[PDB]
Amino acid sequence: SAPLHLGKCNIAGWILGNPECESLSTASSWSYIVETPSSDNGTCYPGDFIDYEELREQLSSVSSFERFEIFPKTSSWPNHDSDKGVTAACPHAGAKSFYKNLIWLVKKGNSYPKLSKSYINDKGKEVLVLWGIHHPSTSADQQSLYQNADAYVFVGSSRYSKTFKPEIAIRPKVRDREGRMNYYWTLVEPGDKITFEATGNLVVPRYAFAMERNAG
Amino acid sequence: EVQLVESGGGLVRPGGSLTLTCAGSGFMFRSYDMHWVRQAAGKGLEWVAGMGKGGETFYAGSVKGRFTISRENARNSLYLQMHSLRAGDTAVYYCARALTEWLFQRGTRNHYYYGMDVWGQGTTITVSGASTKGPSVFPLAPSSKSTSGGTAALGCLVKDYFPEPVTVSWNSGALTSGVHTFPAVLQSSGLYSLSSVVTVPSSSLGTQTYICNVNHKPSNTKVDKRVEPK
Amino acid sequence: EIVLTQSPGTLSLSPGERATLSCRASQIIDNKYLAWYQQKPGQAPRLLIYGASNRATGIPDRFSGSGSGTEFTLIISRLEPEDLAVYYCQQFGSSVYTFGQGTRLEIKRTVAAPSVFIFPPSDEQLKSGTASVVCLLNNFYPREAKVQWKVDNALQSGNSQESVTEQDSKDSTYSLSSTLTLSKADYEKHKVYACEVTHQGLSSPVTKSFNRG
Ligand SMILES: *[C@@H]1O[C@H](CO[C@@H]2O[C@@H](C)[C@@H](O)[C@@H](O)[C@@H]2O)[C@@H](O[C@@H]2O[C@H](CO)[C@@H](O[C@@H]3O[C@H](CO)[C@@H](O)[C@H](O)[C@@H]3O)[C@H](O)[C@H]2NC(C)=O)[C@H](O[C@@H]2O[C@@H](C)[C@@H](O)[C@@H](O)[C@@H]2O)[C@H]1NC(C)=O
Repeated sequence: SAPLHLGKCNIAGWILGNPECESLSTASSWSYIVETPSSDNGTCYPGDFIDYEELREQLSSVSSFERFEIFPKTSSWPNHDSDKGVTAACPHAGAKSFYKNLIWLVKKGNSYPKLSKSYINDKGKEVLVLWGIHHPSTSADQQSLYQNADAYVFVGSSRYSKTFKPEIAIRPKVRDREGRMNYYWTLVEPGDKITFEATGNLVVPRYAFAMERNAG
Repeated sequence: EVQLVESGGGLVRPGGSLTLTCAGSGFMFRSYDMHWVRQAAGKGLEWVAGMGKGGETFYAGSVKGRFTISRENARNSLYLQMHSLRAGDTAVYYCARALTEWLFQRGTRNHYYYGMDVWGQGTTITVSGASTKGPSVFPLAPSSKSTSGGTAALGCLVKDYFPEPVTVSWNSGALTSGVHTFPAVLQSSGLYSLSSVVTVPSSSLGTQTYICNVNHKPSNTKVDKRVEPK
Repeated sequence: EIVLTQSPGTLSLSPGERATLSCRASQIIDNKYLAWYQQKPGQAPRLLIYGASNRATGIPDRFSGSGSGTEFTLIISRLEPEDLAVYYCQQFGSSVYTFGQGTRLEIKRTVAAPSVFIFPPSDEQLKSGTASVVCLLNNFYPREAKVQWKVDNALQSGNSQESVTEQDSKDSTYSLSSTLTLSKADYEKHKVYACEVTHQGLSSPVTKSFNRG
């Protein structure tokens, strides 16, 4: 129950796995979080972080905390390319990179088949799950990345149900990017199933977090 | 091509209704906020109504309760339904698209607005109890006299018409240099009248043919008139 | 509830000079919600500046936005005749958009005399019971011009209307059309018809005239 010290990062950078940030992967509980709220190592690929302030309060004090690989990188995606999702927006160690806890999936060859992946919570604890939705800047990039022009993403659980459509548009350059990526989180209750369907534009979880919370 | 086209404008009684449509093309419609902005003849721009991507609506205080904005992204279409129309609603109504955005930056969610970006040509709404009637088109035939300086003027008088506007072109758009179409005037009879004119080298009068093409949509009127020297 | 007062109301300047346009907010406004627009004559508005100081795409370097708080300025460094337009500032506040009243940017030019033309009524109009006599003044500067109708050397008033084109974005001139409406009887009751034109580029008034009717 020592504090969780994020260093130069803020909660968004840590929890997403911004390569600038320590994983702190052995931290299994904390009394409070010591943070740099104004850090630029929250989100490196520009976009909205939905309900961020709620997530800060959720994570403020935990009595049990376990990162686990909900969707293992090397085997969960046999029909999609999980090895190209790096970007100049997220540079690390002199090279293009991306978040530790998410995988930006693109097409395998020239076909992006219908993805459908499920996780059933057997942890006996609320499971924190984060994912991203990517919005290209042009119709050209939409096909280069995902082939399917009319892609969609669906995320569903006992508490959450939403279909995403890619919003293609040229936006002012942020971190030299004209597209965007929006970041989402939700808790999956003990025993519930969360389903990811997508024909494009989906930034899949790699790591999730089983958590119990410190309240009194 | 990125484009916006308004349609549905016209003449309506005071206290009546009218629905405007804005069709977009060349761009993904659901990515943008959509807006209506009206401009009365000779006056400034007035924002009337706006809508987000997800469908929440915004309205100016001068139109709340009387105008309803809606969009159907599957038809790339913006709509503005209007009722309880007053005289002070007469204007050209524009359609415009815009980008708004939340960016997570420095640990907070920050909202941005990047301006109204693409604009339509505009469609005109006239609110009065008066009746529609198409114009009469009379020649303004060049002078037989003079021609020493080499510049002659000729034109068309578009007279007795309601409501505004008409458009005028010359030789089906093949004649544009030296063309002046004047702002209409409202004469005491309650009807408008304008004239389009063009100045040509006066040696052109003997070798060129000049025809003005007069459109008056509200009366569905197309009139082509040849202007010959007297 | 946000008001944008924009000044000067009209701006006359010569090509090559620098144009400074002001937009004042009734209340402090966040830079990211101020925009500027261009509406050339006969056209739809064009976005110029977004978030107070960033140029929209395709907008040349000479357009620059700046300011903060309640005072905001658009600047056009090297004016051109094509920059002739009305300029509007815009703000987002309280889920509502409001514009300023606009700034006429008027292009200053050398003095140019109008070429005058007069057109008698058409035979087509006369048979319907009405006469129209039109006096054209073409491509002149400055805009102030006087037109005087004379029916058999009798000064007319109350029976003539006129309208002026907006300033041409290329040669910076105006044109003026004045129409004299007369009944068919009144038209055929008189003979000499003339319009008297006085303009700065005219030392003496110029009269154009016809006789018939
Ligand atoms: C990780 O954070 C870096 C800075 O965060 C700062 O450092 C840490 C130690 C901590 O003190 C925080 O509190 C600090 O805020 C990021 O580098 C910064 O990136 C920003 C975003 O582009 C950049 O600001 C811009 O600079 C350009 C000119 O380069 C200008 O046009 C823009 O308007 C805007 O001002 C900073 O200059 C930059 N700072 C430094 C010291 O480099 C870093 O971002 C990554 O690196 C930079 C250089 C860009 O390539 C970014 O695109 C890129 O993402 C963060 N890295 C990640 C992976 O999140």
